[PDB]
Amino acid sequence: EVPWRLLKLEILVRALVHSMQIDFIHQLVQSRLFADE
Amino acid sequence: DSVRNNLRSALTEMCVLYDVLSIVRKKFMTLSPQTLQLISKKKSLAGAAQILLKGAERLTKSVAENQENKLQRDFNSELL
Amino acid sequence: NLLGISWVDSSWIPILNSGSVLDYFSERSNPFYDRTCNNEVVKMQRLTLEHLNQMVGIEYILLHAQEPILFIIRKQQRQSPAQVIPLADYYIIAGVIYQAPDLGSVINSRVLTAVHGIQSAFDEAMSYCRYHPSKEEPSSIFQRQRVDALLIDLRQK
Amino acid sequence: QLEASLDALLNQVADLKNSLGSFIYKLENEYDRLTWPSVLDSFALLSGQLNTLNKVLKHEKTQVIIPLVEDLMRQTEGRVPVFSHEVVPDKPDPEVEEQEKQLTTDAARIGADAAQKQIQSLNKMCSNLLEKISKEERESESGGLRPNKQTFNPGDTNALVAAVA
Amino acid sequence: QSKETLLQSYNKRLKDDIKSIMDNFTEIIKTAKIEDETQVSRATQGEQDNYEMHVRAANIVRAGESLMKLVSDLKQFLILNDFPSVNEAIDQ
Repeated sequence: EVPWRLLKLEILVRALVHSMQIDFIHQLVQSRLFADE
Repeated sequence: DSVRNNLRSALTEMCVLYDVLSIVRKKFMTLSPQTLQLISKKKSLAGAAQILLKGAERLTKSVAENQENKLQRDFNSELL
Repeated sequence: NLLGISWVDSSWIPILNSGSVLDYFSERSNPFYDRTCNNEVVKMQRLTLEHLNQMVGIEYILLHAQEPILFIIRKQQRQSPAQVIPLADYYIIAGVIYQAPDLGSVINSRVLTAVHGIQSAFDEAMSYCRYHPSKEEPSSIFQRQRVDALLIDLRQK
Repeated sequence: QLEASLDALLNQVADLKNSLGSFIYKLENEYDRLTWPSVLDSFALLSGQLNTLNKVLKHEKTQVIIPLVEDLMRQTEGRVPVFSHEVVPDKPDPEVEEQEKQLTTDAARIGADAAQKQIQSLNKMCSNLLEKISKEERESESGGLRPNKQTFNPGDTNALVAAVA
Repeated sequence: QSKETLLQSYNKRLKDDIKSIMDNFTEIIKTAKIEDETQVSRATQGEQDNYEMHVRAANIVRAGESLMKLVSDLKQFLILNDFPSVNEAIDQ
């Protein structure tokens, strides 16, 4: 039992160094997971 | 590691100084010139000064040896 | 000595007589003075009778005999007894503090501790570090991509 | 009255050292920091405090004979003995005893006649020679006023510049 | 940002450090201590003052060496790497 939920995400698609911070997106993903609707 | 020991030694020195200041809170009245221990004190001071000068000379000699070898002149030398 | 302590040792003197306190106070220990000073009690002042022993010097005598535990008599190395001015921290006006703590010894200990700390710092900084001469920029579209992400998340939430 | 200034300087140095030790212990991260974060500054401050204390002790000449004065009113304001005894509590001191023994045995704790008296005399002669040389160097260097520099001469060539008339 | 003024400030700092080191060395050289001003503990205060003078001399020497090395590096930067107006090596 104990169904799981997505904790952390990662976007993988211009310049070369695109981005390295998922901070705000990761926090929103965690908030959506804690909502558990 | 050594940071904790240094902090402990500094705290001990500060506590000793605070105790001395509290006991004090040099004074003649109106009503080490011993020539025995001053000799040893001057000898110890000369030894400490010689050790410091020897350390400085060793550092300078290491710097000169590093400058002599034209292979790791990264000290703004190969940069120039 | 026993100024800061409050112990009660009655086994030291087994016979609690009157002369026991005087005998325990008369014994010089370690470097106490003999019966040659002036004004302690009655006995051995000089070719005179000031009192006995409390002139200038270490006044280790029985000025107030307390046979119960030990001879509790202040030094009072002067011409007048019953004065709260001893070498040790001991007062008579309800208990007070004096300048008995040596300032020179404490200052020397502090200087020694400071020298030891400086030596330890030298040993720690010379044998562990250098004592001798020896892409995440937001200027990209991330400057706006981050705002777009924030707006999209605020819309979705 | 010169002891109050030395005591205040010692208290300030102790507070600075305590702040430095707290900053070094809270940010120690279980490692021996040796990159000299404030070690140079702390050593300079310690040397300055020690020099100030030595100067205050050797400033001038102006079994315990305490200062006869109320007498307790100087340290504890109000001259309250009961309050002083109550606030007195709110300790091995083996190094102090060792230093006292070393100073009281023979003033050096090692050797009586086999000391470095000759080495001390040689050091004193060397110090006198160095002081004479330093005084001569100071008297020789005190004559310098200012090292003025020189450059091109545009002021003359300007009036010397050719024109129509 | 005030390159000439920056070099002037560096030179002034180096000169002040050298003067302080020389003055501290001269003060440590005058460590006769012919006055018995210490009335609480003469020998202890004398030994503490001798150790303090030795530590002050050592600290002055260390500060002088550090200032010398730092000024050497700063001059090497501001002169060689910064204003190498003799670019004849480029033409060579």
